[PDB]
Amino acid sequence: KFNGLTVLPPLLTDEMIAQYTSALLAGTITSGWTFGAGAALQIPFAMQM
Amino acid sequence: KFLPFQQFGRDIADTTDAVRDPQTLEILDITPCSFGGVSVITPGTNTSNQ
Ligand SMILES: *[C@@H]1O[C@H](CO)[C@@H](O)[C@H](O)[C@H]1NC(C)=O
Ligand SMILES: *[C@@H]1O[C@H](CO)[C@@H](O)[C@H](O)[C@H]1NC(C)=O
Repeated sequence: KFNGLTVLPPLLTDEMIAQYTSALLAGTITSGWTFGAGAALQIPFAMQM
Repeated sequence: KFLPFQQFGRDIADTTDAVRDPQTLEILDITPCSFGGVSVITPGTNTSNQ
C-alpha cells in the first residue's frame, strides 16, 4: 500500500450478499417459481416436488 | 531488534525500513506520510452547484 498501490472496497458488503442469497432461497423454497415471472405466490413444498 | 552491527534494514522488498541513528543507539522506525486520492461527488450542474 505504501508506494502507489491502493485498493477500493466493494460496493456491496458480505452481509448484503448474504441477504440476497437468503431472499433467493426463501423465494425458491416456498413461492415455487412464479416469483421469477411476476408476483410471488405460495404453494406447499410437496406439490412443488 | 538489531544485532550490534546491523543497520539500514530493507525488510520487505526494497524500502528503507526501521533504521538506527548516529550518536545514540535506538531502533528508529520510518513510515511514509499519509496520502490518498481525493474525489468529488456532484449532482447535475444544470440543477445546482454544491
Ligand atoms: C558525541 O559528542 C557529544 C558532545 O560531547 C557527547 O555528549 C556524546 O556522548 C558523544 N557521543 C558519541 C557516540 O560519541
Ligand atoms: C437541466 O439542464 C437543461 C439543459 O442542460 C436545462 O434546460 C434545465 O433547466 C436544467 N434543469 C434545471 C432544474 O435547471
